[PDB]
Amino acid sequence: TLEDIENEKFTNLEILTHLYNLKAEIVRRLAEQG
Amino acid sequence: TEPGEDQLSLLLKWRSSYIPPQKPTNEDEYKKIICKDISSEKLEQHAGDVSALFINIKWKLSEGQSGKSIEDLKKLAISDKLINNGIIFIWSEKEILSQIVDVLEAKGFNYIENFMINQLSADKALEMQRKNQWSDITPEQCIEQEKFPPNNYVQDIFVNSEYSFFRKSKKILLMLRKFNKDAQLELRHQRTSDIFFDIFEQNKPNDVSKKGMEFVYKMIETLLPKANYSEENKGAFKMMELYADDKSQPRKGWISVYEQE
Amino acid sequence: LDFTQYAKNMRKDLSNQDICLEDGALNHSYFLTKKGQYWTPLNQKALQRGIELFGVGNWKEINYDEFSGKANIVELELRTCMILGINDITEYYGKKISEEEQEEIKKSNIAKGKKENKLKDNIYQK
Amino acid sequence: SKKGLQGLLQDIEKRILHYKQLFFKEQNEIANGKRSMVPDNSIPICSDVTKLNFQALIDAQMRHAGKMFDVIMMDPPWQLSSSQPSRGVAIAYDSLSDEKIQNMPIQSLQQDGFIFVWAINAKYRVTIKMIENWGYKLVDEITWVKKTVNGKIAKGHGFYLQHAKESCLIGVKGDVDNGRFKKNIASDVIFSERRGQSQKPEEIYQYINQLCPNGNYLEIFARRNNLHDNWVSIGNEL
DNA sequence: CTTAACATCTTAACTTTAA
DNA sequence: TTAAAGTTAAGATGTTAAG
Ligand SMILES: C[S@@+](CC[C@H](N)C(=O)[O-])C[C@H]1O[C@@H](n2cnc3c(N)ncnc32)[C@H](O)[C@@H]1O
Repeated sequence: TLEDIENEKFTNLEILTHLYNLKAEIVRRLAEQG
Repeated sequence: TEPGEDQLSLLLKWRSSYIPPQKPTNEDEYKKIICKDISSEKLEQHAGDVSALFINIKWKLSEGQSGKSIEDLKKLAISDKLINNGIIFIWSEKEILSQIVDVLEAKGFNYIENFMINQLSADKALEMQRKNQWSDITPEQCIEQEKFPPNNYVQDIFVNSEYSFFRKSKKILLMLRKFNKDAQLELRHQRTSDIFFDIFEQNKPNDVSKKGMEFVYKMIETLLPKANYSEENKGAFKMMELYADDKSQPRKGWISVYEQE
Repeated sequence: LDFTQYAKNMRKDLSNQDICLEDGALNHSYFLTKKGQYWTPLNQKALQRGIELFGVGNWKEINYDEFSGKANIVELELRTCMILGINDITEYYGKKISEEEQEEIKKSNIAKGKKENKLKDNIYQK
Repeated sequence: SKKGLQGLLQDIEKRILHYKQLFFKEQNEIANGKRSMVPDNSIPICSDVTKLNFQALIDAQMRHAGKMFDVIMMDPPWQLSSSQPSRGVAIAYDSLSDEKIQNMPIQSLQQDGFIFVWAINAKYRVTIKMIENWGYKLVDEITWVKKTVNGKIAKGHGFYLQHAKESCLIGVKGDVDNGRFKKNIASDVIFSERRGQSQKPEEIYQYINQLCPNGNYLEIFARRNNLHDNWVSIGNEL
């Protein structure tokens, strides 16, 4: 999801690499769809 | 505060739950084993196989202390005609803690848990209340009643001791287990926290109130469920207290050892 | 005896390199990050020399000659973003730039940021 | 649902732009000279105490202040439930045996002063034995009562009783009767909140500084939470 | 000897619900 | 919205089977 990595207990770099891995997940999903 | 709910009254809500029972008069549940001197009294002769030992001993902190020193603990006798599977509940201090536990482990009992009482001075409560502002009241009737001063910061209220180190506000009771073979101990534990705040008196902190001693007694009673009265403690009770007084000690299911003068 | 010079002497003697500074002062930049995720000046110089040593864009071979540890790719890209001064790295692929011209176009990027009149925390956007 | 994850990806781009700007601002104020909560006089050391070279610490402390440590604090990593207790408290750090804690030299680090060892219920006798064989003599006990966010006793699970306390034992080493080490100070009971995992209250440092003002302090098994002023602090994750 | 699994608890924060 | 209960996660527990 998107709201599970937005925690106030999470430091900014950890959040940001979570969103980067999440972009990797969307990129692979679009590769699968195409 | 306004509805009579502060930090003090939030921690002193147990006091209205516990009420001292009347003196038993059955001649079936109180054992009078009064002798001249316990150190001069031969133990394990009338009692037997108890599972909760209470030693209400006033410790000799220094020369001027009017109590019993640890040499009276050295002369104590505990054998197999005495507490065998049970637990000792003994008052302990900080100066003689190492010697107390070391001499108790020379008899078989080893430490298990702690249970202390946070002293809150009633005199400090009324003095802080009258400084913030409830007069003509000594803390004795404050002990006997529930009319306690309001206090939202309770760390100021503690008793002022006279230690030559960190000041003393502590009434730690030491619990010591006597593990034995081929006999499981029936316990009903986790029913009471190790800390409860209790109100004490200024310049006289070496005693717990009637309700506090009731709290300790009921703690022991719910801790070991088979040592209280279930249709079988006829004479041979499974709980005994040493030293005692004519204040709270004669109990249904409790052997009381006195100290003749 | 004061405790300031005392503290500097203790830190200069037995404290770690990432905790004390060169004169013994406290490295405060290390104590507001996590443990092991601090960006050391040695790591900074390693990234600066590895930009020229190997190719740019792909950071796998950059991480090969890096400290081989807490050197995740995303943080390397995100700090090179401020090293060179822009967020668009994908359009700068295949460009090997040394430290002098890195400072040159960093100054140029900050300058064009202050001309475009929407500069945000000394970083030019694209 | 192509549009669904496409819109998710656009939201991802917006959030990453937001966080990139957030961390860029953080790095810019780091380079600008932002100061942390750690006081400027703290002396942190980050190494395993099993592998630490206490000779260097002894030499430096002797050669700088002209005196040794006058207070040692200790929060040993006792052996409890590791990461999934399944009924009670997790203890989210490594545990040290009693032999390993006993091995390290403490009697060399002091000649006159106090020690502060925080014991748990299972390791009360063990702590007494440690500080009795190190040369110290058991003198005092400091207990931390844990209150909760609205100001009542915070009870935690136990075996015989519910546990709502924490124990610290204090043994002196040598001469105390000097200008330092003021007597009849503070209280043995610290009534304070539960501000973290095994995080002792900040009032213990206030009581220590009341015990001996502007002294030479050592503290093994440290985290960034305290890192106090004029304190030498050894830790693993410092 | 060490890890994993046992009850025999209390309290605050989050979630759902009738008003 | 609102306060009023259900539900859940957190607390530096001691003892015992299983290799
Ligand atoms: C009890 S915790 C510290 C708690 C701290 N006193 C507080 O007030 O929160 C023990 C700490 O000692 C450190 N430590 C653990 N194992 C260690 C080891 N083997 N050697 C050195 N330090 C260690 C870790 O930093 C760990 O967090």
